[PDB]
Amino acid sequence: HWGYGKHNGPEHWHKDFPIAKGERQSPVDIDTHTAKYDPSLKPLSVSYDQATSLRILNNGHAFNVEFDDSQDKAVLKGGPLDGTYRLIQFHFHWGSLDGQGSEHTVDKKKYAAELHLVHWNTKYGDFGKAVQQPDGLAVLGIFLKVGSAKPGLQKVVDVLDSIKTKGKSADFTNFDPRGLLPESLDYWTYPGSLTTPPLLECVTWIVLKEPISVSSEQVLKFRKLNFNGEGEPEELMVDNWRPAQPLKNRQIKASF
Ligand SMILES: NS(=O)(=O)c1ccc(C(=O)N2CCC(c3ccccc3)CC2)cc1
Ligand SMILES: [Zn+2]
Repeated sequence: HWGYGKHNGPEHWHKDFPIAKGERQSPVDIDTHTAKYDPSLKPLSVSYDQATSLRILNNGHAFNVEFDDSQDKAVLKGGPLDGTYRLIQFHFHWGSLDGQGSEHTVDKKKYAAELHLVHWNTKYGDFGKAVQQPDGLAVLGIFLKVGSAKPGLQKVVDVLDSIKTKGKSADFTNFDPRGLLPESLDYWTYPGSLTTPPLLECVTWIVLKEPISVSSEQVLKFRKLNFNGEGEPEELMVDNWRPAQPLKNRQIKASF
């Protein structure tokens, strides 16, 4: 199946998932000078005070911190969105080196990693039905640069030992996602897709202008994870990012 290796990586995905060459694929390069300020964009509304994390999972491509999305406990609204989107999970994409790792790029600049807080439009009933809709998902992207440590991320870093290989999971309750946010909520927004197969074009991307900083130690831990399952040859989980795709007939809007 698909992955990020030289033989099953992004350049191969189109064979099993032809939408890979679609009209609204993600990620994309964010040309800051070409993005247009849209004064009609409402302020983003992040309501995570009632968030309920349940567990963390190594799925073989990245690791997901899942939340209870059976109720409106942690929602995203406002901004370019119409309606209420529930947070279902967040994960990251990172590189083998600090100079790479993010999926989106800013004026071609690559960050060491990128956080994706995934939400689905409640009007669609569940995540599965939502990914089948043009406005089914809202993914909040947050760039990570290496510098000072991000205190709110350490709980995540310290649990990675428990889910080193594909398929492992561990309880991860009472984790507060608000600790992963930058001070500013200024953002860029554009219509796109999931950045991994099936690459469905069901995402409204909201990428924050301000990156958060994490320490070299924190990111190093990410790089000790495995793509493989226990008892299989060790393949470090690194560079699990898709490169920038053609913007085509789309325009990136800025909230600032
Ligand atoms: N990187 S990202 O764009 O943020 C992103 C976000 C979420 C997922 C994700 O969970 N998968 C697995 C489940 C699959 C699916 C679920 C239900 C019905 C059909 C398909 C969609 C993709 C992948 C990439
Ligand atoms: Zn992602």
